Amino acid sequence: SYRVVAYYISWGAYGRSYFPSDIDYSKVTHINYAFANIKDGEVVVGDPGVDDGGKNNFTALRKAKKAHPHLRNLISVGGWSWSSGFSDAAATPEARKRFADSAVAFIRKYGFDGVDIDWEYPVEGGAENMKHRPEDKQNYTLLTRSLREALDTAGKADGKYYELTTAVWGNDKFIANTEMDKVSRDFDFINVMSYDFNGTWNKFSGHNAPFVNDPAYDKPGIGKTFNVVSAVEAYLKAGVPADKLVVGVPLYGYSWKGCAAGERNGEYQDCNGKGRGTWEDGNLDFTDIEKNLLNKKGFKRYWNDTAKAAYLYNAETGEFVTYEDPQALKIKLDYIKSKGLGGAMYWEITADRKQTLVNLIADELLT
Repeated sequence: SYRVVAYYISWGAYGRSYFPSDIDYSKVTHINYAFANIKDGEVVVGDPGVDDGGKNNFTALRKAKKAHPHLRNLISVGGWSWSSGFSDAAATPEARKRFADSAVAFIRKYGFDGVDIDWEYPVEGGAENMKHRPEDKQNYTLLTRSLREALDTAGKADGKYYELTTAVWGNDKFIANTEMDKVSRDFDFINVMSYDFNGTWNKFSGHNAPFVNDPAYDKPGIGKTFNVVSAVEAYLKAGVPADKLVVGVPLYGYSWKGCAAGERNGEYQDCNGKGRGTWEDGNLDFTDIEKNLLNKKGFKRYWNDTAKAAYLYNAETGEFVTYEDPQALKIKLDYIKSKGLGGAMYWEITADRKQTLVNLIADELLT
């Protein structure tokens, strides 16, 4: 009944030394490969050093498909850094056909089973380099339609079914800026990025993925919809069918340093910038939290029983960590089942080497 959609990051094949051969494919239904880029209106190889050459991640994913007939591998196009080409690609029938034909050509040449559209984000939002136009709201629908038609035609030619999915913002601005009731019919499933609700863009601490609204969290401009249940309910109301709605989970955490304790052990407090990270300041792999911080080395675990979220606080350094604890993740997996949702998605599989969260998701949703 349930999907388990794991993002694999191409750059895992650098210093992380986590290759597709390292994935336990028994723990997933789908791998989304992050990412393909857009160049001159076409889907292109994101990183020739690790994708179709060099470390040859694509070869490794095709090997995995042969070893695991259940497995479906999708190419994720865009993401935070590489979304700047979508607005142009979507804007005219000619641009949409050029884009869609390039997506089909890509999955045929590299052995993928479909396309995940990670457009961050239509109309407004995204990276400093991001490009938008008001017409994105309707053009997201039209680009999706062009892709679905091209993939239908190619699948009939190829004797295969090709999937078409999307990653959608946890922020309900995305719903205001799209037609989820019109476009849902062309996506096999919709990966809700029900995380990144709080982070070091705020000078104060908070939870990356609180389950429900905590009214005790009353910092400027951060309202009552920045939580998993609000995001799920918003997409259902917008016309995403429950069975297509896949709930995103983070396998990373965010950290701040120099957070005041207040009377909440550092929670919702003013801080002094990013805390320690794994591969960059302020961003921790679950592996690192689990090995080095979780009730370890002056970091103490606390549980917010309103938000249903765990955090770590080091009173000596004022470092605050938001991360996905098994206690929170079990609540989310029960919620998926209760609401008849499409399963779970996670960013990203390299960040949990002991498969603590990976195994809980697989145990609860697969059988």
